[PDB]
Amino acid sequence: TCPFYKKIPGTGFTVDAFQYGVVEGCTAYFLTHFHSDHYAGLSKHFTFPVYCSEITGNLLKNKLHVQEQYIHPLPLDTECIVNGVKVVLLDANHCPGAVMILFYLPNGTVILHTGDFRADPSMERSLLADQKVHMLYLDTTYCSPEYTFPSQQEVIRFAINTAFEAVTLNPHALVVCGTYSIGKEKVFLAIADVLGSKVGMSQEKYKTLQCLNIPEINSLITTDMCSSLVHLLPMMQINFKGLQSHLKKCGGKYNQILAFRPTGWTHSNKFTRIADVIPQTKGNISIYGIPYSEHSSYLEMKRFVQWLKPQKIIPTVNVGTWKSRSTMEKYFREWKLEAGY
Ligand code: NI
Repeated sequence: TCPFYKKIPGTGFTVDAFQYGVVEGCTAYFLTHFHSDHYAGLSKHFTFPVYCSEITGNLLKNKLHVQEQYIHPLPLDTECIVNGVKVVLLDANHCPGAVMILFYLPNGTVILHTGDFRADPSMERSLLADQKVHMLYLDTTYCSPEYTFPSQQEVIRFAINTAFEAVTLNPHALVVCGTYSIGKEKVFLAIADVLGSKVGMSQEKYKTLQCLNIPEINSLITTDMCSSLVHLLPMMQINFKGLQSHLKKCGGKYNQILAFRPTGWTHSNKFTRIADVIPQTKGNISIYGIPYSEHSSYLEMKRFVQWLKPQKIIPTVNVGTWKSRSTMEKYFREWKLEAGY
């Protein structure tokens, strides 16, 4: 049964609610982004209207085989009427195709659902600037002050410089990047660009990348692994055993691997600066954990909410424990007392 924090009051609408069967009273199912915890339940047998971005709709059609007649893609930054209710989709600064949804209720209430997002000051000059928001359904993944991490730009600077140094010292090194979902494509695209290489990957991953409207993508990726010195592999294979095995496969074209695991936050963030990050090494294999996040840090979250000044906050992440919920409620009250709303 569908939890309350997935229902939009005063509408027939749900958000990211595909794993509960037919939801009573739902006339339109919104999908914020193509991550498995959010799409869980969709397939070619789904026959209700799905509302989403163009990119998300490309992935629904090609990867999950949802029939075309039930996919309703909306343009971003554009007032649209869905089942008699004005909505707007906004870029969430998460993975490709990810949106926040603004709902203008018939009674005058305005609701923002962030989906998953990485708050940014650029959001303070979207269509959010133009009116008041009563209720915020908030991605609270990293809602605690211990969650610090660098900008995406500093992380990519570290990765490009690390990869370029290693391959210039040893032209026979291979770079490997881990993946298990869409998102974080800048990691492997930026490294391949500095090296003058395409990114090599499986046919299934190539298929997924081809749904993403990334400009000049045919120039950047390939299924011909052997022509490429940046390879993508499943995240599970980014360990010394998995990488040793991969190095066998290239037929002694390569004699060293440098591998990247973009994680979110890890507690090496509470002690180490990005500048100071070092790999784990075994023989001719090194593995770097790099803190590339597509969710808000605590400080970014706090700045967004203190700017928006919502009347009520409904968390959408970490809601399963009383300790989590109490911690998050305490920070919401601090923010409101400090800013004066
Ligand atoms: Ni996500």
